[PDB]
Amino acid sequence: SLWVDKYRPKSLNALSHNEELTNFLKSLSDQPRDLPHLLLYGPNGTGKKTRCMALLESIFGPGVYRLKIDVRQFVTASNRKLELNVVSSPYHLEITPSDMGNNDRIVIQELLKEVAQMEQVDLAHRYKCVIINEANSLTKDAQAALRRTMEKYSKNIRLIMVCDSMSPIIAPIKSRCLLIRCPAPSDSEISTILSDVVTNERIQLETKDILKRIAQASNGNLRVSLLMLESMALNNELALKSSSPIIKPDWIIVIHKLTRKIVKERSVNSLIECRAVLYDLLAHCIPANIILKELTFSLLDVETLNTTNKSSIIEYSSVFDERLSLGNKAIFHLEGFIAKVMCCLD
Amino acid sequence: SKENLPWVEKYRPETLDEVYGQNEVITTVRKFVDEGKLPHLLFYGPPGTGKTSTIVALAREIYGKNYSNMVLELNASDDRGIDVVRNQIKDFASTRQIFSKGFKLIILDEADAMTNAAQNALRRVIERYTKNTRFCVLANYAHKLTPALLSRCTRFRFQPLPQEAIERRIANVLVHEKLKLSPNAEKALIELSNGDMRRVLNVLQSCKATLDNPDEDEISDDVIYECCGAPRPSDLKAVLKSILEDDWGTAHYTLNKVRSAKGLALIDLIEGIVKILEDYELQNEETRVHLLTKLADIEYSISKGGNDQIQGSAVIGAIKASFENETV
Amino acid sequence: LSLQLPWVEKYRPQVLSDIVGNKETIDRLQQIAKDGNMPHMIISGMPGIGKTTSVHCLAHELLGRSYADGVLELNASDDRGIDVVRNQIKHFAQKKLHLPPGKHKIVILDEADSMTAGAQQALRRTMELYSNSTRFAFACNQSNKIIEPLQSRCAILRYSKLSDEDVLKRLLQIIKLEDVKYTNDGLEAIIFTAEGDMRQAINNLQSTVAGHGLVNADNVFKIVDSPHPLIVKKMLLASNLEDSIQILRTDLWKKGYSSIDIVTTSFRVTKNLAQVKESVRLEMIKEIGLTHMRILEGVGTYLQLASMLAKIHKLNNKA
Amino acid sequence: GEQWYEKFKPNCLEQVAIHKRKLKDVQEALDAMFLPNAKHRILLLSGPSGCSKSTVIKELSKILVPKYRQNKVTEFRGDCIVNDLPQMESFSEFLKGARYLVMSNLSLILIEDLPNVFHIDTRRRFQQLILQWLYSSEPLLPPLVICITECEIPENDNNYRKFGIDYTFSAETIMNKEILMHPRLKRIKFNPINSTLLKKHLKFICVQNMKMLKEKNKWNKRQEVIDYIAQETGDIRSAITTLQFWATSSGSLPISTRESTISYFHAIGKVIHGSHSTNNDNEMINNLFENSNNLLSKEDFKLGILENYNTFNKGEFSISDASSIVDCLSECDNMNGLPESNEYGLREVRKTFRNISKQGHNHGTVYFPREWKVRKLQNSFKVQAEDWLNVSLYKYNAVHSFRNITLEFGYYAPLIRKCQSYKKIDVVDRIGGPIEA
DNA sequence: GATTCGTATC
DNA sequence: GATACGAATCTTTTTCC
Ligand SMILES: Nc1ncnc2c1ncn2[C@@H]1O[C@H](COP(=O)(O)OP(=O)(O)OP(O)(O)=S)[C@@H](O)[C@H]1O
Ligand SMILES: Nc1ncnc2c1ncn2[C@@H]1O[C@H](COP(=O)(O)OP(=O)(O)OP(O)(O)=S)[C@@H](O)[C@H]1O
Ligand SMILES: Nc1ncnc2c1ncn2[C@@H]1O[C@H](COP(=O)(O)OP(=O)(O)OP(O)(O)=S)[C@@H](O)[C@H]1O
Ligand SMILES: Nc1ncnc2c1ncn2[C@@H]1O[C@H](COP(=O)(O)OP(=O)(O)O)[C@@H](O)[C@H]1O
Ligand SMILES: [Mg+2]
Ligand SMILES: [Mg+2]
Ligand SMILES: [Mg+2]
Repeated sequence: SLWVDKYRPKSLNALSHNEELTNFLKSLSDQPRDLPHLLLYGPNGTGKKTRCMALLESIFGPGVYRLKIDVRQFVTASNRKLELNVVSSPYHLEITPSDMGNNDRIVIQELLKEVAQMEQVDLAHRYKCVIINEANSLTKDAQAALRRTMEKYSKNIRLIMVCDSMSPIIAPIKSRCLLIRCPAPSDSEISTILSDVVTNERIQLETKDILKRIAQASNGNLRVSLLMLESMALNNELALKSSSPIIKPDWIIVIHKLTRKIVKERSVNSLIECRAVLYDLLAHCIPANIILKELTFSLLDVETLNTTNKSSIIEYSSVFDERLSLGNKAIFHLEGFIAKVMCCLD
Repeated sequence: SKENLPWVEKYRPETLDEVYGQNEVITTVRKFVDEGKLPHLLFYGPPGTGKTSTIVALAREIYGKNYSNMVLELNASDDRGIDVVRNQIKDFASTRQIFSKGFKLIILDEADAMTNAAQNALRRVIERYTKNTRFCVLANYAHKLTPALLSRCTRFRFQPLPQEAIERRIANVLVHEKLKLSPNAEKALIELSNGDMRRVLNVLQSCKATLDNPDEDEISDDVIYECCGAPRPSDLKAVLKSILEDDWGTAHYTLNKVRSAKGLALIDLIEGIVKILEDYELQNEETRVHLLTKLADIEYSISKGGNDQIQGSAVIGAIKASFENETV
Repeated sequence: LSLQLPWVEKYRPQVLSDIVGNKETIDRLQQIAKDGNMPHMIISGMPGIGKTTSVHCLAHELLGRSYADGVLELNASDDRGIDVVRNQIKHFAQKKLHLPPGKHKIVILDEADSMTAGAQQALRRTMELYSNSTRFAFACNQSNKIIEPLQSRCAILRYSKLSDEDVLKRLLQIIKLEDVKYTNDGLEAIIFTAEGDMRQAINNLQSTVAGHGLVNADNVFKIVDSPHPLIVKKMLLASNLEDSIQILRTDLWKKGYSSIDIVTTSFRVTKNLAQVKESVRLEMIKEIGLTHMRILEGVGTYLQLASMLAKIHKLNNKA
Repeated sequence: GEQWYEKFKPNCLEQVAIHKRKLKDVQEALDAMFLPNAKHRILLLSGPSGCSKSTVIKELSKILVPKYRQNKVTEFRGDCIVNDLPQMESFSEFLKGARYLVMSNLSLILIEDLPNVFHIDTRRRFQQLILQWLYSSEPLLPPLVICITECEIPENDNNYRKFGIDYTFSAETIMNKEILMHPRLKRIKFNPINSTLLKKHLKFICVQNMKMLKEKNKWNKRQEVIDYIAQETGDIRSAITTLQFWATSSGSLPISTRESTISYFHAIGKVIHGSHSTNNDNEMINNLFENSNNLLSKEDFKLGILENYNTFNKGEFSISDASSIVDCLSECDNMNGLPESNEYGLREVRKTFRNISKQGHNHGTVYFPREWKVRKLQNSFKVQAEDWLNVSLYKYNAVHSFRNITLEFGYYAPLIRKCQSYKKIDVVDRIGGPIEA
């Protein structure tokens, strides 16, 4: 197993990076009966899902981690077959409605209204939680069913949905949930976690600075930092030195190369080459929102650009991110952003 | 049991003499009835202006007793696809008339909800069986009607109700319900109606419900605004004066205080300020462009929801900024 | 309640001599009537300019006493699927009927623009197999909706919009045959509000006669409404913003016109609008599209329309 | 008495308005499928309406089939509603009875009028049956000639399901990928008859109608009208019908011919480079929308404009113009298929390319957008990610979201498994393949 | 509609 | 011999039979 999963804290006492959030979770889990609906929001990779699973273990005891996966079939208006995977353990349910596209409304209706009405009497009645990963990916139609589903059937079901940047979450849903903020760990805590991992894994470490380098390069991403740690562990024969290169994902390198090309050569042919690169990126299912975000924040790291160019770049990035939110085809807005940048740089 | 109904479908006219406002349409359809010739009518206008009432009263006047078997009424609530038009409408307007004689009526309420295929099929039914059947097409949006369908129909336009028609209907309702109404309340009701009679009847029902003793107490403009939850004209004038003249902090404080005094919404204030400013004589012309564009953007954003304080401060800032061109 | 046919169907011409408008096309149709060698033809144009009447008059003048079983008039109101086409049309064309020497059966297909494509292919087979005994006459509003394989076999006749003189002449005929009192300006107003439509002109004249009697400008304009596309064009071409706003308010908002109707008419007017630069025209189209989106999402107030006019004036006034 | 295109049908292949190369390339093929043990099982002719496909097949089967008859044409009749037989079985019966035309019987098959292909069930049956003919294990079969008229289906009641036959009736949208790409299938696309052949043949029709033409004194004008007709259309039957209508008439009727549809790349070129004889951009775009609204009202057209706007002067124009074009396209993408969006986008593209167009420009070649390639790559990525997730539960209990798979686990997990592979799990290669440049 | 290449004709 | 012309290519994934 990966080091992200091998050393996942299985208890509320095993979480050792936020503490105050752990105290709040313990306050919530002291009396599970009056548990409200929760909304965990924070940067990607901080550990929100681990906190949800730790809270569930605190409430329902060990056994929430025995996940059974089954495929359940759906039917749309046009009568096509859709197969959603429902990672189901006892005492709780996991659903990723974003596995289907705009067709997640039928899931949020059928699958969730099925369990909301179905009680859990076995003379004693318990409430079974339901976890909704990536609550942002719901299409404002699943959320509209969600709000009344959880308002009226609160006696039998509890909703714990995880997300980052909960702005695309509608006001009725946000008003119906307890907002739990999960901040990202500081570099010291990431380095401490990596130190514990390497100690339990018998990796030879030259100096502790190469863990602070991993923490800084991951930008507060525990999973990303642990994956980097395992990568350089298995690419250096389990002996890491300060000469060991900081390794970054291929698409990040491609975006940085695209930034270099955009800054260097600014012509229509350069625009066409950038379009080819963007199409290659989209062929790897990298969402266009994060493509634009990484492109913007790599173009703002170039030192040859003055303040006027950077301000223009950030303004165009905001405009075209709003356009991308309301759009249907990503390539139009990505190409428009790149063209505007290449027209403003010169 | 007409006392067990909402005021809107309790004062629905039963005869053509009770349809106020549309003098010309009513006179022309009465002449059509008297002369014995009725063309294919098309009633078009805003909602709640007397289209369904007029057509039903006209059909009742033409067929006083045979109305059940002489008029086929269809609306958006009934499926009206290609098959319905082909079968039901054609078979109704293809058979001989009941009792002695006459012409059959086919009323299409809310015909803008029909697909283009249904209208294209309907056009030849209209042109082919016109000897013994006449059509009435009721529509709020004429752009959803095929140009051929508009061609083969006689167009009657229902204007929004004028002041006099609403005043007469209000007087009738007040006499019927033993209610009182101050002249200022009458003016407030006229302005909030915006050419709709359903709005007037609903507001009047809520005003009768608000009163503690609807047999002794009157209805003033205060009751009108309290029940309908709208800003008083004085509040709108005060907010606009604070925005235009006073500084930023006191303008923001005045806006918030006026809003919180009666729980007013920002969209109502926006519409009131726009109505007030439309009478303003601007001298830079770019003052109007900026006002209209910024306020339309703010209204759209409000319609999508969001931060109320941010939108209110945006309204104040948009007004003060636009009126900077006025002095230029 | 009584018996009186409306003037539109009471005065529908029965002979080709009573049809006004496209003189060359009607003369050609009369020639076809006399010689009798009618080709497959497609008739297209605006609504209410004498397309259906021309077809039916040609059929009558070509078949005479054999019209009863010589024409097969199928229309949009009738089912015209692939099976209906196959069975009915094939059986009608296979019907051996002795006709005069230079005569053929006629298959009138009114509203052929609303026919399914597979039915058009079956019509292709029937047209190319039984052409020696029967001929096809398509009546449509636009010839685009008829597939190219069918237009290949037909002689395309295009009916132009009726000129004011022809509609005036037909109106005068109907007036001097129904005995209505009129004024010259009244008939001019009827012509102006008809906008090249004979059916609309007849309907408006009958409505004015029934409602008020004498047909003058005042009665006509108090019963009929000036075409709102012209008002939209007047408001879009206004010099200053105040005049455009006033026109919009007092001529479309107080008159009870839907905001979606105003926006759609504005787009249609902008598409066909000379004396404006291409950049200005496309900017106006963009602003109209944005306002149309706002109307479609529910924000259909007068403020949105005023803002659209303000943006149009910004773009066209260098403001 | 009879239609001119019916009484003036060519009696020989020398009288047919076809190109010399086209006639040679159809004759050589037809001989190729005629010889026993022929490589080409069937022949597919495609093109516009009235491009003299059926006529050349008539004459070629008239002077070819007799050569190989041991000691004519057979056409399918979709109108044959035979008793006891469902409609979907009509073509089955026809093909089963028509395959008995090999020995002592020889007749080339011409499927001129196809069965109803707009119904999905019988269209699929047509595909399966013609594939069975193509993949037949029979020792030999009579040659199969199928003529397809490429026509655009105009808009109708808003219900479109096939997406292929519902926008264009062509060989690509009828026949599937397997059928067209087949070693034993031969396809010869046809082209509209050029103005030279039309002029010559209209002159022949006139010189065969001199008396009547001379009777109505129209022979002193026939040349200009013949040139006009030849320039207006590339349809021989429609040209002859229009000529007959003009000749038999006795007035000043305008000469009107059927309007031919505009292709995809034709519309793209008209938007980019403008149109000759129409210096008004407004009227050209207006006519483009009225006549070809089916083609212009699509996302594929905006994608084509985006993909091909760089072919103007081989990308040798200002970056400001390119930024304006892509900005307008992105704005149009935020209007959700409103007509104003397409109108504004096309108008802006045309205006931008008009303000920079001058003489001395050497443009490139347009291409179809590569979006379908990206969709196939994304589908392959989805399959690989599903496989990785499936492996990532039963091997070791762990649930990972798809976003994480696309971001980190599509690169770091294969890297770990490759390091584990070298110091030794099913999925060892990178998800979606490696990235380049 | 544009480019390129190849014909055919005058 | 010039030149206009012509051919190929530039394309893949509510209602009816
Ligand atoms: N001219 C009128 N005179 C009297 N009451 C009217 C008049 N117009 C509308 N009303 C009132 O408005 C009520 C509903 O209006 P209707 O005319 O039935 O609806 P409508 O005019 O068809 O508008 P739409 O298009 O159906 S929303 C009636 O029951 C009356 O009480
Ligand atoms: N040229 C004309 N001369 C005389 N009456 C005409 C003429 N054109 C139309 N009409 C009148 O219009 C009515 C019939 O018009 P139609 O020819 O049926 O309309 P249309 O041309 O078929 O348009 P569509 O597409 O069917 S709506 C009758 O009342 C005719 O008297
Ligand atoms: N000189 C000519 N050369 C060829 N065909 C001619 C000529 N003169 C008249 N025709 C006629 O033109 C018609 C052309 O038909 P074809 O193009 O062969 O069939 P088609 O290609 O299937 O047309 P569609 O698509 O079915 S409308 C035939 O009916 C010919 O008889
Ligand atoms: N307190 C902690 N101590 C050790 N590891 C942690 C802690 N919190 C999170 N992690 C690690 O972070 C990794 C990814 O976190 P995750 O829960 O996936 O974040 P998110 O909920 O944002 O997806 C997990 O594999 C887990 O092992
Ligand atoms: Mg109604
Ligand atoms: Mg007609
Ligand atoms: Mg043919």
